[PDB]
Amino acid sequence: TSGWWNAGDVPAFDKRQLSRQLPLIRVDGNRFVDEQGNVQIFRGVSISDPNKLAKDQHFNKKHFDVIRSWGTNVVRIPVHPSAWRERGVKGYLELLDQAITWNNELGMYTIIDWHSMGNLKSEMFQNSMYHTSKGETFDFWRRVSERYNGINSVAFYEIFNEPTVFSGRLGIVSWAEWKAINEEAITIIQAHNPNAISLVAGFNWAYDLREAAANPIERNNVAYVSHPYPQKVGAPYQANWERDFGFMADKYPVFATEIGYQLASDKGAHIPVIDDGSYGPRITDYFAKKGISWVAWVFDPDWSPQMIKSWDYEPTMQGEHFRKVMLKENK
Repeated sequence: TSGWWNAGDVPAFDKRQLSRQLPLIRVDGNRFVDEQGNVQIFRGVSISDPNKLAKDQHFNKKHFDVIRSWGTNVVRIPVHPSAWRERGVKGYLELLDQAITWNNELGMYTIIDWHSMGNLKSEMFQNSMYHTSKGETFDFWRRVSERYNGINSVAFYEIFNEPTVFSGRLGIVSWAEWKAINEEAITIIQAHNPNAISLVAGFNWAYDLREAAANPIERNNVAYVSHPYPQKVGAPYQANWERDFGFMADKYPVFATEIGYQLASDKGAHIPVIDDGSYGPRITDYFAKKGISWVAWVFDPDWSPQMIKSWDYEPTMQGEHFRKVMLKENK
């Protein structure tokens, strides 16, 4: 009844709620630019899933006001397919609309993240809450690409959070096969939304871009994603990062849509996200050296790693660092 293959023929988005049109962003070669052709670099945060926020009773304007006050110029919205299903299409878009509305009005760009994890082709996922299908995935991008067409704020469409085969535990898929799937998704998006930028990821949990570099997505307005957590590789960091994903910044824009860190003693700490604290400056500075946009993980006191300690919105260690950089370099 509520699932993706029974449209409750869904009312259009009411754009009377919006007062504000941010500059149109496009991919020119290896960077993002505006109408004037000035380079733009995004530095922001992921919220938790709006579904969680609404239950936690903090799906309100104040929440977004704070995010803005940290100097944030982009907000990533991790739409879990299980939450898409829990609320149903109609009920999820009501949330997603409102989030985008707040983002827009506060002068923040929006990334729409279909937040899955694993091997879509073989339908094997890390965990039930990421479970989806090719059908569902395509349907999602059809609805949102159209719904938010013409809203420059909503610039970035991130196809699939973290692709991985988990060393065979989640089966097999070639980069060639994945390229084909991203190509279809992007054709769908572009057919509904000519101006949409698509964010495409490789394997090892959206870390590798060497396969992508060798056989790139044949579509316009594409940038490539990497999630270089502290412990994805060891020292020497910058050399390793450059080899694995950094070099791709020379050629296409790179949007690191998930980074973060915490101490081992902090809440929910787990590989590959544990660090003494030095990774924060190291990664910020490497990304400055390379012109790479990035999104810190996670404006939530519960999900790990936390950028805030409670709903009093006090920064954690990683919160501190990313805030300082966003305030200095953005707005």
